[PDB]
Amino acid sequence: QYFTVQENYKERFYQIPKVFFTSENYKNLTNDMKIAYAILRDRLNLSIKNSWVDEDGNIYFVYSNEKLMEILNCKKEKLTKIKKGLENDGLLIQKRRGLNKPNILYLMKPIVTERDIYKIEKEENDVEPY
Amino acid sequence: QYFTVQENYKERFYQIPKVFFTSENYKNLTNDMKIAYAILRDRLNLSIKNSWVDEDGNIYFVYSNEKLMEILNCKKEKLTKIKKGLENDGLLIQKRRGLNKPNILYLMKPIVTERDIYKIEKEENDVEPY
Amino acid sequence: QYFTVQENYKERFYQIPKVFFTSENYKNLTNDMKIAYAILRDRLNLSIKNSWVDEDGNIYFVYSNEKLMEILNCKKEKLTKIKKGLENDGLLIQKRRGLNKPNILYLMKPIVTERDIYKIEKEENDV
Amino acid sequence: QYFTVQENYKERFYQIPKVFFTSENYKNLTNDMKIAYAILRDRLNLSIKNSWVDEDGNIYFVYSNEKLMEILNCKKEKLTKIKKGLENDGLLIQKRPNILYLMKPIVTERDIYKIEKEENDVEPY
DNA sequence: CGTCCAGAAGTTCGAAAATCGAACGTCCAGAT
DNA sequence: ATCTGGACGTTCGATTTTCGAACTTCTGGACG
Repeated sequence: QYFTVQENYKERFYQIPKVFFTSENYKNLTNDMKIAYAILRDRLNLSIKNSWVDEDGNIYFVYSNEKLMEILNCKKEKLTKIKKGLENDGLLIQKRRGLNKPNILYLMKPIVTERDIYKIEKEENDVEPY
Repeated sequence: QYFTVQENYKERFYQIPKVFFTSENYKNLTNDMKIAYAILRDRLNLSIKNSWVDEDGNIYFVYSNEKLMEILNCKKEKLTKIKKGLENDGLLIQKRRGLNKPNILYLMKPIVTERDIYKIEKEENDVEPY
Repeated sequence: QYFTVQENYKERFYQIPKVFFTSENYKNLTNDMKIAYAILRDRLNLSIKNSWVDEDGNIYFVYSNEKLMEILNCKKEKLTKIKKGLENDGLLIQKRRGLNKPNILYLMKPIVTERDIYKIEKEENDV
Repeated sequence: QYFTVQENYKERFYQIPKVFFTSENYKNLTNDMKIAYAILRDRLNLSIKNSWVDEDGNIYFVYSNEKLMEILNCKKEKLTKIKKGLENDGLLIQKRPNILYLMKPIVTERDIYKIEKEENDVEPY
């Protein structure tokens, strides 16, 4: 049948790494942060559009905390709790710059352990016989 | 340039439609509902390996609130709130299997509107000015 | 490890529906025809930007025989051979526009039968 | 608006990486090789199932020319040629039962530029 | 017209935790 | 090294809402 745009945007999502649900490492990470990490993972594209790619070829965020409270839509302490909880797992790294130069942010890929794969094995092969 | 199996399961996500954060008809959903929708909306594949398909070829769930209390990782009261929220916003519809049988559930696709394909687009094309 | 702009574009490909290799219908399709559909498909998310959206949601192309031979990287003799291949399977429809206006192109989603489904499900399991 | 099995199995495809059409390193590949590559890529999900995973985490292939011929749906000759074209472009290797390793494509600084300038390729009004 | 019963929904209240304001602590250049 | 600007973050209770456990209410439809 036809390719409808009405349906096109039904097929656009916010990726959330399954491993955020199997590794005790990412356990301590709440849902408000999980969603956040997804919205950032989405902006990953947008930044390439702004040519935010260092010499070694890495996609970063020159976003001011103001913008983030609009991207992730929340308050001051909220944003913080997220970045701290995130930064305490290897999901996000940041380096200050002082003055008026907005903070540099580097989102990262999570780590998969062989224990994780076994777990996600069930979250997909959990057929009938329990 | 190998295909690391670590990379593979690191590329597995719980897709959450972006129109969820745009349409006011979906603003109701909580960050624990949106994610719940995802987990189940991904379980559709399991539903097929089980033959949970009817005549019109529609794919449904036959999960007891017990299983649902695991898949979403919560308790009745929470699981209830989740279900009633999804259902209230016409995102999931169950058929009240009486007797002693569990509950048959029909997950849904979202309804993307005009101000949705617009609001979502404005972000994907947020190329900083040059 | 960071997100590398290299890996991102390394993971941008063209999609060819698995049904093309299972449905006895789509057995007439040539490899060039399959790939053709694959690329044209990707030009969809791009045809949204050109606002070539139908008032029903349908998405069409306004690509001249030149921009096509350009996209599909081929001659004018090979192009039509493809169009009339993806035409005889309902994968691609055509409607004119007159003299000098490049005819419209609506791309059709493939068709699947119960015989297709089984074939696919089998092809995703082995000993 | 339900979730139908038609739509579900209608949206499962093979993946042929764009860089194959842009980069010069890979320009030397007949379409019969591109698609063949795509199928092998889609074979990975099974490789894991077969437990064909290497200690370093790499996914390999333990197929015979006999079996491979069935997968790609090609003859003895077409195989060696498709397997030689993919091998010379660093997208496949072997350890001459017959063992094979699939490789990801190499992207160059201009590749990004070309791909980027093609998927963002719109036209002014 | 009831006799069945397990799984689903919907109550009551203490315990747990997210939200927020607003002041305090901190960091980073670069000019002193 | 030492001020210092503006932007990042932090510690802290009190107001507000969420969450949990065991109990209770309710929902089917063939069969006596």
